[PDB]
Amino acid sequence: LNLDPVQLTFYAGPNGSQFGFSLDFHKDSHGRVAIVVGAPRTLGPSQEETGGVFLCPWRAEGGQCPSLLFDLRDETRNVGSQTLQTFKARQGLGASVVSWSDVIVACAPWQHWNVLEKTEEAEKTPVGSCFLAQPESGRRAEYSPCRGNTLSRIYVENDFSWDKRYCEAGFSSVVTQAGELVLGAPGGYYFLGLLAQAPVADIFSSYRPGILLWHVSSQSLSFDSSNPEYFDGYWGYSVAVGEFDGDLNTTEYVVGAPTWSWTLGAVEILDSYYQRLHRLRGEQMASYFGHSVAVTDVNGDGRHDLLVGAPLYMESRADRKLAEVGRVYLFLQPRGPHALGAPSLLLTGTQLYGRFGSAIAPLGDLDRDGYNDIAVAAPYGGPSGRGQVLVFLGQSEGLRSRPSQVLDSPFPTGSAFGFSLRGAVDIDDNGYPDLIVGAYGANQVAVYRAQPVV
Amino acid sequence: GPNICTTRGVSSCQQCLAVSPMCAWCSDEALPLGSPRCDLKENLLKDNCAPESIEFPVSEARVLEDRPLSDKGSGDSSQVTQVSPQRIALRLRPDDSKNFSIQVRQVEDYPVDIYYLMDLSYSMKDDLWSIQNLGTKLATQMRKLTSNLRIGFGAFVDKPVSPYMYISPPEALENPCYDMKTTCLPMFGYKHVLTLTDQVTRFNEEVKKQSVSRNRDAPEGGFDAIMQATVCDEKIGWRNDASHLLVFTTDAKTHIALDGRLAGIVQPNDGQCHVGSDNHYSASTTMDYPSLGLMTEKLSQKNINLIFAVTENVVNLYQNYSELIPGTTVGVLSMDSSNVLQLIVDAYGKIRSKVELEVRDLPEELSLSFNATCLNNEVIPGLKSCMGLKIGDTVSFSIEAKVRGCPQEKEKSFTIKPVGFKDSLIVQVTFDCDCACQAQAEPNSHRCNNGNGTFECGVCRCGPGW
Amino acid sequence: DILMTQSPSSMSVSLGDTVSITCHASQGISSNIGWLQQKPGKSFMGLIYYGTNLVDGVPSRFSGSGSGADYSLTISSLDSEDFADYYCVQYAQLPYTFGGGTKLEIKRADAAPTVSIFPPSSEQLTSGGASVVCFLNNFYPKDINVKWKIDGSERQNGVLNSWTDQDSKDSTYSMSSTLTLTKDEYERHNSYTCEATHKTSTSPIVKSFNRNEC
Amino acid sequence: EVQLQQSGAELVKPGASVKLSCTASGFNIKDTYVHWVKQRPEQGLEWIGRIDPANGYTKYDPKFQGKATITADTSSNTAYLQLSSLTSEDTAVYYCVRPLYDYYAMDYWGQGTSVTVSSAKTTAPSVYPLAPVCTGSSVTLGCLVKGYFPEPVTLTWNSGSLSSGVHTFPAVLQSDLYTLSSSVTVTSSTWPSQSITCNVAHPASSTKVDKKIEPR
Ligand SMILES: *[C@@H]1O[C@H](CO)[C@@H](O[C@@H]2O[C@H](CO)[C@@H](O[C@@H]3O[C@H](CO[C@H]4O[C@H](CO)[C@@H](O)[C@H](O)[C@@H]4O)[C@@H](O)[C@H](O[C@H]4O[C@H](CO)[C@@H](O)[C@H](O)[C@@H]4O)[C@@H]3O)[C@H](O)[C@H]2NC(C)=O)[C@H](O)[C@H]1NC(C)=O
Ligand SMILES: *[C@@H]1O[C@H](CO)[C@@H](O[C@@H]2O[C@H](CO)[C@@H](O)[C@H](O)[C@H]2NC(C)=O)[C@H](O)[C@H]1NC(C)=O
Ligand SMILES: N=C(N)c1ccc(N2CCN(C3CCN(CC(=O)O)CC3)CC2)cc1
Ligand SMILES: *[C@@H]1O[C@H](CO)[C@@H](O)[C@H](O)[C@H]1NC(C)=O
Ligand SMILES: [Ca+2]
Ligand SMILES: [Ca+2]
Ligand SMILES: [Ca+2]
Ligand SMILES: [Ca+2]
Ligand SMILES: [Mn+2]
Ligand SMILES: [Mn+2]
Ligand SMILES: [Mn+2]
Repeated sequence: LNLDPVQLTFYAGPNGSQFGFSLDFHKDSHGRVAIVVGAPRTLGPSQEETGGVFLCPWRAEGGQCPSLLFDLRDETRNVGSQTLQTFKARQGLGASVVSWSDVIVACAPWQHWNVLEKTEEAEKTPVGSCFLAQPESGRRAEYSPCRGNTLSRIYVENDFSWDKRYCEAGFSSVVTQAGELVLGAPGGYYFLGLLAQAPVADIFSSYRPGILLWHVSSQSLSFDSSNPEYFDGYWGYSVAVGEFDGDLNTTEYVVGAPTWSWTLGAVEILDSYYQRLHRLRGEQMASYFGHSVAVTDVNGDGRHDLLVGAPLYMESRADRKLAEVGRVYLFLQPRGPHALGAPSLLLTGTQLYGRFGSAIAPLGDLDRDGYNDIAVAAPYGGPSGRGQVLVFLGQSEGLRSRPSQVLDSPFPTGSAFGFSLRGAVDIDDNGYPDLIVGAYGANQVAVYRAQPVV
Repeated sequence: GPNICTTRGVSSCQQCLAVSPMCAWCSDEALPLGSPRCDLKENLLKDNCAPESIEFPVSEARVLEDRPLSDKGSGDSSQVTQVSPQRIALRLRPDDSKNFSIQVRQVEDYPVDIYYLMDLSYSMKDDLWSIQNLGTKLATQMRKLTSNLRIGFGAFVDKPVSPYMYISPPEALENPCYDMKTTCLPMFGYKHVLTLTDQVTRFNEEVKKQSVSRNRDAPEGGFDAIMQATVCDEKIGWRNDASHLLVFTTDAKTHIALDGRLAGIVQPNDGQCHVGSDNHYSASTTMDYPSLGLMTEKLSQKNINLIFAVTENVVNLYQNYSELIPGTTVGVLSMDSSNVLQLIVDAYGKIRSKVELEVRDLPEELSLSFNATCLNNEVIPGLKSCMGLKIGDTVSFSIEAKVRGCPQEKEKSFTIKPVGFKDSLIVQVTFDCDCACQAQAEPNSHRCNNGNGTFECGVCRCGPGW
Repeated sequence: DILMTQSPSSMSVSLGDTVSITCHASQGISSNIGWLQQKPGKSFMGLIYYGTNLVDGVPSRFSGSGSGADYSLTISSLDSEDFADYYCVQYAQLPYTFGGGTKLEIKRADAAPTVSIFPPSSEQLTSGGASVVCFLNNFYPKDINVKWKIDGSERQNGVLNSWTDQDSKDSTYSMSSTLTLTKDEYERHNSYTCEATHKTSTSPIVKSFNRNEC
Repeated sequence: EVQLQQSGAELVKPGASVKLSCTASGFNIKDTYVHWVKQRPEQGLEWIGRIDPANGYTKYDPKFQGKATITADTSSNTAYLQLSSLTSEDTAVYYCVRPLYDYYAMDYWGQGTSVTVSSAKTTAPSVYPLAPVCTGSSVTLGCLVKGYFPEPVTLTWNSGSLSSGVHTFPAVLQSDLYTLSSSVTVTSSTWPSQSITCNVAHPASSTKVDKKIEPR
């Protein structure tokens, strides 16, 4: 409703860097808000794409940002009569970024890994990896829970059970308020998908450079399965956290599996031991139900509600014809120990191929009426196909069915405006939560400041 | 007695005709002051109205093109008639309706294009062996249905990129099956092999030289290949006037839009041709898999009948996709494609067993209604489609157009075309709302309030500005 | 296999000293080395891993260094608890191999041993055996040589030696040598002597007795 | 907290077999590699092998191929080391080891399990008094404990009374049997003025003999 679409702020990265692929707000130890930006195709030392991360100080004028530096060199360790290898070429550092406390977590889902032993090998595969930074102190750490030293022959013998070679850990990411990092790895267990969790504190204290293979004892990984319903489900394509079991001491995980059960798609709510509490099934095959998930209490009863994006949902229209427009599903959490019922509200895109619901960002309470609100992206929506972000306001019965405000892309065609979103943080300290929108196609980020309601 | 024509008390000839389709206007001078000029045509002549001064348009419908339906689709440079009539002139006065018919025939001996698009991942090795004579075998059976058959071949595996592709050791790139005791081709996304041709032994010999490759994950990149086989018109060689059968064979799941992100591919599919002189899909490693919606758009655009010929372990999957892509056919393929011949023949029959009318560019103010006559002269009201047809059969539809009021533009045209068909019925509509006498109006007539009005159709009208 | 040559075998040092133990591999192991500690009569504790990284709980006065095939363990300001055995281990290649070990001992002023010889007891002789015992108590350094002589002539067969660890009180060492003969053979001779050779004297410390006579 | 708790000391005969255990405490045994190391006074430390309890795959030093057999049961959270066709040279202390962080390191150690291979039967010691020969200001007595098996033995003077100025030397293996000695030093005015006794206990054969030192 009250985001200012006239005076925007623009941050920009190098051409072709995909600056703005991912982003988040970052508060330093003094509470000063900055913007961390991932640029997964930033050039490295060898003039080769490796990705990169930028930490943008808040300025109304915006502009260029300094780099948040990470080691981009390939590593090699000869130990235990084996040879460990990391490969950072085209690893996509900054394909996801998230901030917790005064720490930044930036991931490279497509970092490859291999282990050589004489003539055999583990196979060169994208286990993925995450880089952690404490900007103020300069502390650095890494986390790559899918790295292993098992040779190829062994996997073949055991029918590829517990095969974490293609995890792509960090594909998606989130951090609990308690400081537990949770990574989505959609390629885990031969593309079933898995989650990897570990306290940030333990990642730092257990990490040392040059080791490449080390234990994080406090970590917890999800489980493999023989059920074909999970095969190629990309469990962990998206991830989020919230409170859904009525126990405030426990933190529940929300996991998106957009190709679950032969591309039907699904979203699951689990406890911290990866035990399934609920499962939301997709409505339409190939709609990619679970591409994005969002957790926020929209109707002000103190109970977290669930939003799920299916950006490729085909709406039914006249003459038995279908139109790909995308759809968002709202699930209100019921009072006490009960299952999430049918959706409370269905929001459906309008523009053909607009991909409405590709991203869903909690905005907090934008208009300050006591109800939290959201922003939904249609990165190729709008009458021009340049992209749109639609704001929906909370209310006692859930969300409004019509948007209170629509943000048209200020960038050219192909910018993918709205592919990444983040809200619920007051960056200019005016008492209103603001919205940052990534447009990696244009290598830029737009900041929308919330203003007093008119 | 009085009627809606007189009791409405109209002011002009145009307003008179707008009352009801039965109303007529008398532009005669010698007409009593008390007698209305807007009445039934019978009542006007009854009141000694000059027949020439009577304005009374009648909604009609006359054919302009009415070629006879062809008995054979063979021969000719596509002078084949599938729809009749091909063009009609439609005239409608306000709030009136006229009716017309249309005949549609599934013409016998119509040319056919069959492009064989084949999964050549490792499990399809034995499938290649069994179709080595498919070209000639398929030629023999299709000869019973058509005298103009063309066939072609294309193959796919998956996007040649990690993690779908094995990328270590270096040997694995030249030979993905190195760690086994055989050789297979380097991985390829989609490659066109044989342009549609009537020389069927070209199919046999090309197939005999084909071989499989090997990739990591069960879902394959067949939808990339369907898109390219559809939009690369000139390369695949689809003919303008022919049935287009795209035979998609596979024994596995398939990749769909937004899967590509696991290979670091986020660029949406642009639905354009990207097969060059090397006959390989060059955007395989840089462009995402196509969506069902985009696939549907292009299949429809190019009149391609997609056939999902898949194994029993995935028939349910592709049957469900088929429901999301109207016009698509599914058949059960054996584990070695040994039955693919009969599968194609049955599919071709099923494809030509339906006639479904479609309307293009219908004006807002026009509404249509349909009565189908399928089988033996059995009318079916409120239906614009027929099923269970055989080659050579003919069906007909009774159509009625109802116009609401009168539109600004007095001449428009729309189309009635069966789905997948070449021919169509063009309906040229004309909205007869005006009167002929208006073309000879007298502006600033000295009969109308000292030049303050216009005299038309035998009455005075307030001029412009008043 | 990779040979791990650890040096020195032992060193005499005091509290607060800054000492350094070294380890040489037969080939490059690229920091794939660990350092271990074993306090007297107890199990092992990890000090260093991957050449320089301190194990959790280890004091910062410990530190590892080196590269290629030469590495070092350093202890700044020795504590009373640091006097123990230290081993290096490489895990660059299977099988894992260990260093010979290094024992840190308490340094002190030299001290000559207190020698004491003891003829066979009456009980043992009546049973058919005969053991002459020779105690060498409280001396420093640890290096000492005992020599048995029967009728002046050296005897090497049937000798049994035993040493104690560095004493907790005076930080000295002690040794027990026992010459066992048969009853019959013990009586073939008269003079029984044990000679102690220590760096605290050029002349060997001699103690002896004569059978029958007393 | 990470603790490796091994089984008690074993006492077996040659040609037989034994199976040591290593139970994880405060963590899952399945987390890391578990190694086994052999220690002897002369030969020093030797690496036997490792096991990954998550799958049961093992590696061995070719020296121990045949005798050593490492296994693991994730249920009881325990790792095992089986030794077969035992020999005198298998007499050693065996430790189970795991890494802290580094996958290949050797950081946490069990307390160690003592193994002793011998054909010796349970034999009681022979305690002999050691009085000096027929002068100075300081006198030194002794006590010889000979030919006992197995270890250990507790030696005290005057029943723990006289403790200071004593040197009980480590036992030594003399032909399948153990031999031990102990000396004590006091002033000349103490002995033979005051009675000095050598108390030796051998709980194995359950014998507590005591010999009073008498002059010559
Ligand atoms: C291709 O597309 C088809 C059509 O959608 C899919 O088939 C459906 O699959 C779903 C999921 O397995 C089925 O769901 C269940 O319906 C049951 C009741 O169904 C009856 O009515 C149909 C009508 O034709 C009968 O044919 C059928 O025999 C039944 O008698 C419920 O009992 C089920 O409930 C339980 O499971 C669900 C989770 O699935 C829980 O949430 C519930 O609480 C409960 O425990 C379930 O709702 C559906 O029936 C199927 N329809 C048909 C017509 O078969 C294929 O799966 C799909 N295949 C692929 C590969 O995509
Ligand atoms: C489709 O068929 C219906 C009959 O079911 C036609 O409607 C009838 O038309 C006659 C005119 O002769 C009327 O007398 C009937 O009252 C109508 N019945 C209805 C409307 O239920 C209709 O005209 C046909 N449409 C076309 C386009 O042929
Ligand atoms: N339950 C689990 N985690 C699990 C689930 C599934 C698997 N996979 C087993 C291997 N499958 C291959 C076989 C060879 N083909 C070659 C080709 O088509 O070119 C590609 C597909 C894929 C599925 C493994 C493990
Ligand atoms: C219009 O409808 C009438 C009534 O059924 C019918 O007689 C006439 O043939 C129809 N017109 C055409 C062109 O078929
Ligand atoms: Ca909870
Ligand atoms: Ca709520
Ligand atoms: Ca609000
Ligand atoms: Ca603000
Ligand atoms: Mn396959
Ligand atoms: Mn096959
Ligand atoms: Mn595949």
